[PDB]
Amino acid sequence: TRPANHRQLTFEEIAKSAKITVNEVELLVMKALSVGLVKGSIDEVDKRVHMTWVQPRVLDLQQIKGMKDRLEFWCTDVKSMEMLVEHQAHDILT
Amino acid sequence: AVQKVVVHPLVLLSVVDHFNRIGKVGNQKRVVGVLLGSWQKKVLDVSNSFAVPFDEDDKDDSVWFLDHDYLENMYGMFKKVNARERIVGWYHTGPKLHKNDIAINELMKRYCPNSVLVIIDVKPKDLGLPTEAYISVEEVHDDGTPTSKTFEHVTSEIGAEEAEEVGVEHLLRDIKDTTVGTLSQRITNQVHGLKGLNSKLLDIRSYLEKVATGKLPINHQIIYQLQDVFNLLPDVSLQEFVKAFYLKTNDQMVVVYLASLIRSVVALHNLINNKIANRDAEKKEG
Amino acid sequence: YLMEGSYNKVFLAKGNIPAESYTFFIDILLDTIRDEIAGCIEKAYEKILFTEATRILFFNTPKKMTDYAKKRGWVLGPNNYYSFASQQQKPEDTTIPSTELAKQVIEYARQLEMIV
Amino acid sequence: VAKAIRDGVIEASINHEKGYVQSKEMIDIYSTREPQLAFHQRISFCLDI
Repeated sequence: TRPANHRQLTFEEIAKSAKITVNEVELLVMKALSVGLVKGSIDEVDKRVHMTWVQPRVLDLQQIKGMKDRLEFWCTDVKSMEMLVEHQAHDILT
Repeated sequence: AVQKVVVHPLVLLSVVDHFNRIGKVGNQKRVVGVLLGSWQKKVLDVSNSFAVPFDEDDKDDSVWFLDHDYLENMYGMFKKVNARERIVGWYHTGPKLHKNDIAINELMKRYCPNSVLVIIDVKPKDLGLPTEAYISVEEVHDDGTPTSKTFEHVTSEIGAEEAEEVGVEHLLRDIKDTTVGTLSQRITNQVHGLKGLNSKLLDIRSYLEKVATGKLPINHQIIYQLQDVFNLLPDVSLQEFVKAFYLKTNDQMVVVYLASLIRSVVALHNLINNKIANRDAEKKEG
Repeated sequence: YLMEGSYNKVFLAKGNIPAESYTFFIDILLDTIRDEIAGCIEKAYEKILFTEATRILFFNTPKKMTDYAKKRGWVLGPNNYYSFASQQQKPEDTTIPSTELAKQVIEYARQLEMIV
Repeated sequence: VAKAIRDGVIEASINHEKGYVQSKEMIDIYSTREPQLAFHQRISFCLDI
């Protein structure tokens, strides 16, 4: 659910979502790290979890348009840098 | 199984002139031939090749004709002149792979259990390599079939031998690199990389456009790989990354500073030497 | 006196002129100086008492302090004022160099390998 | 002191209610961009000569 930016989440959020108290949540994430479902690292003194990689999943046809738009405004940066580098260093060889 | 394949220019020239001499007769679309080469470790080398009579109908993709006796006797005939070569696979000059490729590969897998398919483009228009290398394999998934035959790509490159190198050097009189230095290190590496990356992104754009409006055969492995791609982009706004970047750049510039200083000193020395040596030449004429 | 920050002498001498009236220009200088002192106080302070502004700026209690604060908005009352400063805009971004430094390196390469 | 602070001469702050001036300490100039410029200038000079 959370975006790639600001993926850090707290213990109390897990406690409320999973309907358990705090003292077990570590073990839960431990299990989630053991079987390789999710990859990350966990802190204890500050009650924070740093989540990094989660398994992919299937999704409908109205969600891939987001990836299409992301490619849309991704290709333009490459094109712009191409043009800038080509024009700036022209006389180095015609 | 196979890691890299190396292709000599001889087979490229043979492909080109075979295509020319067989397409001049009539309007054929695809031609087929068999390659010869060698193995060492996991690296494959291709040396030479010869053609073979092949026929295919555009009406249906399930009818085609090859010659067995021709291939057998021609291999036997090339055996008597050089015994080091051996059958390794085949090539077809189609712009893109066809449906019948699996059937032909199965047909001539008899002569080589590790046949490798090679596609050569006869009229390239870009800077990419003209050759593509594929190998058969059996793939397994959840439902539909326990195994299915599928091609997988293998890295290819163009090699050269000493005699071949001197021949191609004699043939390429007109075109030769201007300078070797930062020029060839920059344009031949960076701008071409931008070109290729943009082309790849455009192709994947096209495929994604084909979905959710048109045909729509939603495939899931492509989606998984797209998620993996879009998840692996690094973040360059982090403070520690910026600090490390600045530290390394500042560390690197001092060396260029020093080298420029040395060059200036050497230039001054050369100027002094020339002026002193040349001022003592006018009085000798009297 | 005006070139540096010393301002008390300016208003002290403004009531002491041996030449003539000169009142057509001292008022303009007073307005400009009061405006720039207001501008300066806005920086480097997060807390100040209300009467301290009346002491620093020579209008004592003419009701002009509240209208003057209407001119220079300020934030809070309770005999206090507050200001906020960021100044982190220039740091924490390496994208802004990414182009000008590329241009600089391209220039080095261009003037390093051309035959003159 | 205020006039000096405003033009960027120093980076300190003063408390009118208390009286003392609390200087701001921030040092790590090698991570700053400026050495790059301080080298760019001399590099360009040595390339011109």
